[PDB]
Amino acid sequence: SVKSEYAEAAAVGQEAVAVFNTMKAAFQNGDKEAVAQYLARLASLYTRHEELLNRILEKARREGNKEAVTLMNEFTATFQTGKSIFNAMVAAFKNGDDDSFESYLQALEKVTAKGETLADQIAKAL
Ligand SMILES: O=C1CNc2ccc(C(F)(F)F)cc2N1
Repeated sequence: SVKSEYAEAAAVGQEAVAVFNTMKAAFQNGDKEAVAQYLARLASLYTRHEELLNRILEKARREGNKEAVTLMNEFTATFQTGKSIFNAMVAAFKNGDDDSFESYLQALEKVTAKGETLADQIAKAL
């Protein structure tokens, strides 16, 4: 069902949170080779999460679940803010700019926190 598809999507989201927290630790420690691999893994996970969220949104639209669609539209908007900040972070890493990186890392933590509140509401709406 769409609800089981959302539980899959949530798990992928949690995998990215885990990898993000490991990547932060490696950045603080100065292990740039590790950070590079974690960023590549995060890009894959976020791509996968987005593909699942889009399928869920489209299914809720086809099902006429207006409340779920409202909440999912808000969430995919928040997701795009994440994506933009993540790209900026990846660029800052490529450029060697640790100041921007640290900033963007903090910014992504805020996006994720707000996203999870919406994420919790979507679960109850589907
Ligand atoms: O592509 C990305 C990159 N990072 C990210 C962090 C938080 C969120 C979230 F807040 F959960 F919506 C989404 C993303 N998507």
